[PDB]
This record gives sequence, C-alpha cells and structure tokens, in this order.
Amino acid sequence: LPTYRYPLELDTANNRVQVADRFGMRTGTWTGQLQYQHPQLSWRANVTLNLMKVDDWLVLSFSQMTTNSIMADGKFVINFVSGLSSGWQTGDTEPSSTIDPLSTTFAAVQFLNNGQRIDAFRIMGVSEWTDGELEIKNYGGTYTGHTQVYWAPWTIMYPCNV
Amino acid sequence: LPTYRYPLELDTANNRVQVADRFGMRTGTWTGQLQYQHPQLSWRANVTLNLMKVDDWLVLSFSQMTTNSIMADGKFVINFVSGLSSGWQTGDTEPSSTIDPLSTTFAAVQFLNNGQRIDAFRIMGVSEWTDGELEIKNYGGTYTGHTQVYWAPWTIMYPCNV
Amino acid sequence: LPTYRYPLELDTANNRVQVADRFGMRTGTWTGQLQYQHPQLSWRANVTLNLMKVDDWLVLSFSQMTTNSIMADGKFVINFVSGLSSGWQTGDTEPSSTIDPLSTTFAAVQFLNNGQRIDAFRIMGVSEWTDGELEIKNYGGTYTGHTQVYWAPWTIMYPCNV
Amino acid sequence: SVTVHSSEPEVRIPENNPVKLSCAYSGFSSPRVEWKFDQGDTTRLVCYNNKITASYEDRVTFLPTGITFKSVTREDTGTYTCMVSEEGGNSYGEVKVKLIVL
Amino acid sequence: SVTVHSSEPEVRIPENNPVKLSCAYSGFSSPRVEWKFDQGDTTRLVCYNNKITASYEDRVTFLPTGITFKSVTREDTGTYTCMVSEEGGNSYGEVKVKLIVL
Amino acid sequence: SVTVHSSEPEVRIPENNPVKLSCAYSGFSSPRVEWKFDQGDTTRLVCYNNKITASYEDRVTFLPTGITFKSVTREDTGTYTCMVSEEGGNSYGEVKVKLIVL
Repeated sequence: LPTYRYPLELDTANNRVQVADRFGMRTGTWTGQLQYQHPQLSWRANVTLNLMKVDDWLVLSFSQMTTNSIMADGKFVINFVSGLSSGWQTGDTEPSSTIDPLSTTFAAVQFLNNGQRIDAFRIMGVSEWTDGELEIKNYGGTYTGHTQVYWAPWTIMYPCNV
Repeated sequence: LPTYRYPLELDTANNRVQVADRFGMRTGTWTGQLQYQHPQLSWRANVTLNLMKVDDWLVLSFSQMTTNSIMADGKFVINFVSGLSSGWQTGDTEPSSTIDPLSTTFAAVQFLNNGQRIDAFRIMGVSEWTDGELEIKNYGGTYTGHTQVYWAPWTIMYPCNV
Repeated sequence: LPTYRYPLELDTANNRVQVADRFGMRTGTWTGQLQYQHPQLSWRANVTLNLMKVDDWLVLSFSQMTTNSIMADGKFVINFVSGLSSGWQTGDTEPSSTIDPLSTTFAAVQFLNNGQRIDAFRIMGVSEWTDGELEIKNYGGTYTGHTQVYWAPWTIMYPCNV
Repeated sequence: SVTVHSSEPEVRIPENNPVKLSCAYSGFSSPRVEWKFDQGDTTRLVCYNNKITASYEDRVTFLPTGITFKSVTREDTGTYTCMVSEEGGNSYGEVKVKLIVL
Repeated sequence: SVTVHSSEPEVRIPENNPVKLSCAYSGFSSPRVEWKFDQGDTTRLVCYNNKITASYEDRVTFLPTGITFKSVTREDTGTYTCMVSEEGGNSYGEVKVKLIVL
Repeated sequence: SVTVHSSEPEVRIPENNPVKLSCAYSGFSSPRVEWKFDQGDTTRLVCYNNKITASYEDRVTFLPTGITFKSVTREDTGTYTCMVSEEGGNSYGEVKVKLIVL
C-alpha cells in the first residue's frame, strides 16, 4: 500500500487518512539576547519569545519589554543557533523565501524621555535569515528624543516549512 | 481502503483524493454585542462581524463603527456562546494555543472630541478565549480626550483548528 | 488506487503520499502601474511588487517607494490582467471571498512637505477583486498637507485558492 | 442527510440526584458535539468540541450518547440544546432536552 | 511535458455572427484555463479560473474545448491568448487565436 | 522510541587532513539533520535541514551517515553536536562528536 508523510497521518483504528492536528499548531520558545544594531548605537536585551508553527507559517510572539534608546532606523537580530526549545532545530526557523520584506507589522511603542511617555509606532519588517540569524529591520515610524523605550506586546510571522 | 477526514477528501467520479477547496475558505458571521471593558468605563455596541476560516486560521473582519469614549487601555470581549451563523459552533472559534498575544494588529481610529476628528491608532492583541468568550486586549497607542471613537475597518486573525 | 491533486502528491520512488513543499511557497512578480484613485486626484506609479503563494494565502510584498501627493482617503488599484510573472495567471490572484476587508495592514509613510519629512501611518484594507483588478482602500490614518509621499516597505495578504 | 435526536426530550429528576441527557446522532463521518444551557435569558456553554467547560468540569461527563451529571440543583433547570456538526460544516443537527429539577 | 494548441490558429468571421475559438490541451492532471484579448495596446480578461468575466458574461460561454461567442463586431478583432496551467504551476501552456471580424 | 549515535564519539586527526564525523540514526519516518559546532563559548551552525551553511559550504559535505570535511585547521577543534528530528517534532535525538585537530 502507500505510506504517508507529515502533515499526513494514517489512523490505524479507523482507516483514516487525515491532516495532523499539530500542523496548525506547534509551540516553542527562543530564550536569548535580542540584538539591536545601528552604526552609531547597538545594544542587547535578554528576551524570551514564544514560537508557533501554524501550517506553513512561523509566528513570533513578543512580550512587553523595556529597552534602551533606539535610533530613527535600526535592525533587530535573533540568533536561533542557540536558545531554542526542546526538540526545536535552528533550521525550524528558516523562511521559505528570500523576498524582502517577507512580512511587515507595527509595534506600539512608548518613548520614555523625562517623566513623559510618548505613544508612537515602529514599523517592523522580516528581512533576512543567515545561518540561523533572523534580521528584523525597523524602517522607522514615529520618533522623538528619549532615554528608554517601552514596547507593548507584538507579533510577526513569516512563511516557513516543516 | 482508507476513508479520509476533512480537509482530505475523496472524489468518487475521478479517483481524486484532494484537499477540500473550502479548507482555505469557510464563511460565517457573529452578530452580537461588542463588550468594551475597563474598571472606570464599560460599554457595549451592537456589531455584526464576518468570520473566515482560512486553513488553520480564524479571521475576524470588523466593519467601520462609531463607539463611545474609550480609556487609554482596555479589553474587547466577544461572546461566541450566542450570535454565530447557521452551522457554526462556539467551539469553531477556539484558538489552537494559549500563547499571549496570539496576534497583534493595529486599528485606525479617529478620536471625536469637539467638532474635531483626531486620527490615532490602537494596537489590539488576541489574548484569551474562555468558554466561548474571546478577549482582545487594547494595549494602547496614540490617545487624546474624546467623547466618541470612529473606527475604520480592521482585521485580526489567530490560529485555530477544524 | 486513487490519484492525488495538488498540494497532495504521490512520490513514486517511495510510496510517499505527502503535501507539496511548494504549497507553502510559490514566488511571482507583478510589474505594472500602481493606480491611485480618488475623485479629486488620481495618479499612476510604475511599481514592481513580489508575490508569494503561502498555503491558501496570497502575500504582496511592497518595496519602498516615493509617490505624488495623496488625499486623506483614496484607493489603490492593481491590474493583474497584465504584468504577472511567467506561468502566473490573472486568476492566480483571485481572493477566496467577497468579504470587505479581507485583511487590513498599516503602511509607514513620510509626508514630504517642504524640506520636512513628517512621519505618519496609512491603513490599507484589501477591498475588492474585479476581473483581475485588485482594490486596496486607504481608509486614512494620520495626515498633513504635503507635495510627495515616501512609503516604507510593506506587506498585505488575503485568502486565495490553488 | 443526517440525524440528531433525544431518547427523552423531557426529563424530570429530583434535586441532588444524577442525570444523563441523551444525544443520539447518525450520518456523520467525523462529528463535533456541543451542549448549551438556556434558562430564560442566560445562555451557558456546557460542552464544546467533545470537551466540558471549566464551569461544568467538576460535575459533568461527556459521552457521544450524552452528558452525565453527578448532581443537579434548582439552578440546572431549563433547556439543554445539543448540536452535532460535521467537520467542514456541510451537515449539522440540533435537539433540545428540557430538564426539570424537582 | 504538456500540450496546448488551437485547431484554427487564424479565424475570419463576418460581423454579428457567432464564433468558437478552440483551445485544445493535454498532459494536465488538473488544469486551469485563462483567455485574454489583446488589441494593439489594451489587454482584456475574458475567461479566468474556468469562469467568464462580467464584461463578457452576456455573450461568451466557456468549455474545455474553447470559448463560444453569440455575436461579434469590429471591436472583437484581435488576438485571443489561451493559457492552460497545472495546479501548483509546475507545467503551463499558451496558444494565440487571431480573430478577424469582417 | 528512536536512536541517534556516533561510531567514533572522539576523533583526533592531524592538521590539513580530511575527516568524516559520523551520525548514525534509526526509527525515523522522515528525519531532519542538524550539525552545530561548540568551541568554548561560540556556537556555530554547520548543517541545517540536510543543507550546509554558507560559512562551511566550500569544505563540508553532508550525507545521512555524517559530515565529511576536505581539510581541518586548529580553529576546527571542539565538539560537533548532531541532532536528528522527526517531521512534526514528536521524536528527536542528539549525539556529540569531539574533534581534536593535531
């Protein structure tokens, strides 16, 4: 007879050929340092983000965070080489294309200057993946002078295969 | 011989076995009251949103609406227990995970104060689902004092299974 | 024995019945004129956008661009009838539903007025598709008087079938 | 195309006693069962996706045949709507089991 | 790997008469057919995803064999490109049927 | 449920010589192989998704049996972790091959 390949499954007790329930959901967590890169400023923040494999998509769920000041532009680097969950491979984070961007979102930000909290937005685009290193460009958005940045939770996803 | 299970189908007249075309599209409509919740202010607005099951995703399509004033923060509750389309179960709206947020979009809003319509943004995140009750946390975004809120159309989706 | 229809494939060398790897990724490029439409202003800009078929989704990847002035609203028309990549059909861009909006995303923009580069946002909602003509409504967002518009890269996707 | 019915469309049971509300169904390839409680105005989720709600977890048990309660109070009186739906929602059925706690 | 061709690559028909433009194809597991009209500069969609456009509904009828018009005019003169593509776009074919309204 | 092991858990080879680090595995329906290099603090990606990294492309060759190097320098000394995972990540295995360049 034929066989089957994930997401395809053969149910024995039923003569059921179906699609794996886990295809639409596969949890994970990268625990590492979020690298902010710009030529005149660079810093790194300890973050622990959640991951979800949903069909042929990879979702990154950012939790609220407080970081150092950021420039008008910027890059965010995530080194998947180390930090992933149990059973998760660095290859499990590879995008299915080289198209730039692969997806763009906005982050709700607060530019903490003096005692002031400035509500502003920050556009984020999933740009590159190089030997386990994902590169999220921050094309810009709204900007004012500040000493720190408070980020509200946010999500980015991009196409991927398993 | 194996029977198949939705989405995997079997065409009799062709010896087919194809992924259903409806897997990538299943329409519905929840007609109810959009609950805005905050400790110092709470209101409810009659809304009728469209639903689309796209693979292992559930999309909610909000139409333009005018609501009462909202606080800097807030919660939006959708009670799926009642109001869904014909053939739609409250279980059909259950997310595939508990990760917070699942997804976070932005809503273009106009804070209606005096005669003024002040353009602003509201970051909305999919956070909880409790016995048919979906909770969309409005983390914040640009804000001013207003007596009303005009919301431009918007979309949020989150992972789900059928 | 039954046949298999895309994305379902039968691997001969193996007796492997799987889901195509290209299902989660199918590249293309539309090269044409981005039509901006409003009753008091309409213009057209030569753009070349990337396309990606990801499962039952169609993603459009906009590159950074500088355009003429835009009104507070307006819509963007994409005529898929001509301009698509090799092996791409105008029907390959048809959405799986008529629901409006199918999806909404924010676009980060700079309102180039005098020497000033004013940061703002634009809400983009996938509205209609009529005999190959995709319609993206810019419901609005923040706005000021300007003579030109710099758009940062952006992504919109909507449900579709193949 | 399919069938969804109850053995006892009306059930009268004494206070603090067990009770099974029977949902009989046929014609489904792979079905999904849902139980909702209606008492005047308030609608309550009991069972969804062959799984019992948190608010009913401690005393209700699901079976394809129906929902078995450990005990019932004056509170539990009312209509219990059982909906069975085929995956992909091409076919679906309903049945109401009136429960009267004595 | 596949074949897409026309019986009559050139078709001359008198004004206000019916016409069938034939699209013959083979080698496809599950094909998708598209018909586009080119007259100098203007490109027009006639048939997409085995379905006729709004602007051609009232007078054109699709069949795997080809597209049947009820009537034609001086307007309808030009090239009619028929594209057949395999689902998943691994194989695809083209054919042009020149139509000359007399 | 599955097995992932090495024939030579410790490998000592002279400078500028070829070397194969062997990854033996069984029990997988459709497996995915990954090779990571650890030298004190720095972790380096060599092989991912049955494909060699750009930084190792010119000298390393992948086989299910293991990774074959053309040459090795003092830099290459350290632990080489081989991870094999089943599609859908229900089963997975690890193995470390210490490499000592002499």
